[PDB]
Amino acid sequence: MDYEKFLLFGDSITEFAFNTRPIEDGKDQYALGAALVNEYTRKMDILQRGFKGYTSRWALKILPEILKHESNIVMATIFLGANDACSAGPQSVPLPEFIDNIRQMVSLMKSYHIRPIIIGPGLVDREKWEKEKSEEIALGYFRTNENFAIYSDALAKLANEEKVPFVALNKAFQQEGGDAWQQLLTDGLHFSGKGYKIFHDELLKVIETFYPQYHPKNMQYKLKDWRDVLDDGSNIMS
Amino acid sequence: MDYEKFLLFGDSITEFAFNTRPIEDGKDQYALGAALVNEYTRKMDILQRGFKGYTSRWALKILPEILKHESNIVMATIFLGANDACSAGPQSVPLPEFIDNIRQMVSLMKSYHIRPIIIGPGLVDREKWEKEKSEEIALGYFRTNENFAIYSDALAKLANEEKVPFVALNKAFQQEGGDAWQQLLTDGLHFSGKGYKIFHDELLKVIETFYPQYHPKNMQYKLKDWRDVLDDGSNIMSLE
Repeated sequence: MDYEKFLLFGDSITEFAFNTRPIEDGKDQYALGAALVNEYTRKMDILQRGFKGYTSRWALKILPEILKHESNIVMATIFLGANDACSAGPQSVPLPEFIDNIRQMVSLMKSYHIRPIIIGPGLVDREKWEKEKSEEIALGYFRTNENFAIYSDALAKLANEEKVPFVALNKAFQQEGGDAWQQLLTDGLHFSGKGYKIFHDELLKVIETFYPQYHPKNMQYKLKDWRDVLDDGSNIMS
Repeated sequence: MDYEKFLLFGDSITEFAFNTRPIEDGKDQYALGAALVNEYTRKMDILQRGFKGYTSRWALKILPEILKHESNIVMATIFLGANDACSAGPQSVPLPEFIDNIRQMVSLMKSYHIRPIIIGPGLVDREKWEKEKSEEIALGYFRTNENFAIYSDALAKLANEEKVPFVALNKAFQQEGGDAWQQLLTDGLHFSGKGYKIFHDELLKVIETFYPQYHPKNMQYKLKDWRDVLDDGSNIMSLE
């Protein structure tokens, strides 16, 4: 009964990934983490390591601690940049350091034989975000789609160089055209259920392409189907 | 970065606990597992070990194999009975063995210093269930609220003897669901989002009462809040 682990590593978008009630409307929404645990049930444990407001610099400090303690991680997402790409302020991390920080994470994961997946920033509803975060905007701490695209492009390049999959959420979020993308966000930065569903489906696509043995449809469903269990339970594990 | 683990051990109702889309309407529902991971984020890992169709006898075989591996489990639910209480057939486990099996699980958990929580069966919408499971019903394999109640009562007794909390879902489903209780189930046995929400709230209540240090409100949220992190990150792990 040792399960392989799938690590989700990142910021608030990873920390918030299991909440079906992101708004106080009572109503339930799709949650990436919930879907992952469900589809990987009796297949792989989902290990959530998301830290709201964190950057690639701070995340780099914590990653070795995670990898030292946890056993049998076989695959992991890295999703940072929604904070790093802020134009100024304490969460800003310049592009060369950002890329090097992510590269170090990929290298460290590879050193544990962990299969990395890089996730790029999604879109920002700037009109909405800047209303709610007016105090930050007054200080000049902008989150723009232009800068998020710069960071996404650099992550695509890094992913290619390190030969790992990249999930381009900024493009995926644009899939229906028009103004449809605005529904993929709750507060203009964090993801709604609809946003998490696109994230999930694109994530699973790169898993099938790069790491098919760890796609839910190819993994062994652990232990006997109940209909096949002997009365005494002697065959459950073999 | 050592996280403690909260183990969820049981049958299909544990296996299915993270699915927000249990039915083909495409409409998301509350999921017990999702709420647990969310509220315990940066506090405790949720370790899911549910096995569809399993009984207390078969689960007793699995349990020592789980506990010998997994490090740092501090608390665990045990939720079996929805299959064991079947009136006949391959899933039926008689009450004396059922109680002894659950007792053995509790005593093994305690030897690992794991805090057990016993969950009782919820309601069965027999009218609906038997329409789907006609072939099983024809073999005489009934799941009845009367028999579920006998198993629930026996679990309450065992829980009291072993000084562990008991969650009486059958009663909680009646009190919260009222005349609408059937909507707490999907196929008449498995739980809907509404059923899982009752399960959740009752579970957290007994955790606060019996095991307060492991209720989310009392647990340390790990690592500095981002607003309190120094530029270089030197204080991220300071309070750990």
